[PDB]
Amino acid sequence: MRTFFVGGNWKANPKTVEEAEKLIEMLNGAKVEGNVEVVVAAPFIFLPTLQQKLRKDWKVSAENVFTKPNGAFTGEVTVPMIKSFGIEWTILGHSERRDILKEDDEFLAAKAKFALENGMKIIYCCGEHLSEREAGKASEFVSAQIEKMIPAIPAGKWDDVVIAYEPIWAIGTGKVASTQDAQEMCKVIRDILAAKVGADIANKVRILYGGSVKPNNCNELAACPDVDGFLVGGASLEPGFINIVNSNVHS
Amino acid sequence: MRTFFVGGNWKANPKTVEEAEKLIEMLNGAKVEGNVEVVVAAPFIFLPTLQQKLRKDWKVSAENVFTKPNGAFTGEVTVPMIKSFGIEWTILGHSERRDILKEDDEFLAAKAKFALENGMKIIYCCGEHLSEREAGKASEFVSAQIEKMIPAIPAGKWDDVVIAYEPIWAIGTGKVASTQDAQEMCKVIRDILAAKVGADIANKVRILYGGSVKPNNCNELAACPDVDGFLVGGASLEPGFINIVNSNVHS
Ligand code: NA
Ligand code: NA
Repeated sequence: MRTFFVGGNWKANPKTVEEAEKLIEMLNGAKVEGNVEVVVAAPFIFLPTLQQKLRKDWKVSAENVFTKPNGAFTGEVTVPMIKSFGIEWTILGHSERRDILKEDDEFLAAKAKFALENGMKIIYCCGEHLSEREAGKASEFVSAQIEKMIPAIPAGKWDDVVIAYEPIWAIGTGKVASTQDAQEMCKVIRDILAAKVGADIANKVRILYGGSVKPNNCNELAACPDVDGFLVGGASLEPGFINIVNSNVHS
Repeated sequence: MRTFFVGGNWKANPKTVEEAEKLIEMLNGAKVEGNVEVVVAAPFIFLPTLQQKLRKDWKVSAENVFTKPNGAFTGEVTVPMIKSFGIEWTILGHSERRDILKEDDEFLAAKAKFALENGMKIIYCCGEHLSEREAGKASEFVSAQIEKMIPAIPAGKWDDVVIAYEPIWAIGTGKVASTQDAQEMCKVIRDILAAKVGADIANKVRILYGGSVKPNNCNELAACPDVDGFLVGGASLEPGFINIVNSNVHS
């Protein structure tokens, strides 16, 4: 039995440390039902306050890290810096960084390798764009991303890896994803793991749905056999986040 | 008389919050001579501790910011977040971000516009690469960068703008820059400002040397008529930083 996993990705929000602290206080009072692993990802500059104030049964995550321990990389934040605060998680490969910030698969593989080799746990994001979706080539595209990922995972570190599927074809495109879509692609990913690295690893790795998750669809999505949780966007800034965390009882 | 200006760019250093706090304590005990404006730029995740612990007669700076107030930009830090801590400065356009992180001039112009329109002061970086240097086309190249910058500066905000010249042709290239080189390019920049936006603005804007600045060359460089200070790299992590700040007495 894989522990249900819910990551709250604040993205570049909120605007002020005051709003962040109010948000934390909200999360600290939330009543979690069932068995669920909860992680909260926030902007770098809010990480210290999050680590300090967030309920200790949840974990803090970065939204990105660089490839090196330190050095001449103006503007970048590195794994050692994050760890020095006691922070154990980072998101990698989010579609927004792949797209807006031009992060390619080689950059991302290097990050996953460095992060894991340095004691961190990763939420690794993948997902196909509209054209591959419409061509019926989603599985091929996603497979290539996972294959670029796999060689970065050090032996014995798959327990520290969580994979999130983003239906990029449904983000800002005029298309929406169904519950069945989410299940199908999470299954696609799991089968890729089983074929490439073995059933034992495939059965243990949490695969999350990273599309639009809201209180109105989290229960239905949670029930999908291959969906082990969510990487939540907007709802993670709202009270609806606890409903999403509690969707685990339908999984 | 332009106030001498020294920015300490920690870049992606140090590795741990503990090292950062020790570094701050060092800077807090430093005896500054003369008249000099001091700014210290650190990784996002260290900004809160810096803002809190750094001597109040110096100012804290980000090493980068995004183009938007907030939103779906996983991994990015924004102007409002930084300001919510009382932080007033950011570096923009550093060669390492232009090169490694692929930031282009349009991205950078947008950042300068947004930052300044939102109450922040900027250290805007420019500088030509080896090929333009060797072709004797440095001034042409740098002019293009400044021209892309100028339309972003809102009326009445040139007092909030500092420009740093990076001899990228001398960074990781096997070539070294002389004191005369620094002076020549700082002058080039000032003349570009005078021609494009007027002598009054050109006479007020601080132009910094962003090449290799160390205790062994800061006095000589400081004396250069058009060099109003430095954006310091490695030395800003060392005790030699105070020598650099104190070089102002030779300007
Ligand atoms: Na499930
Ligand atoms: Na001078």
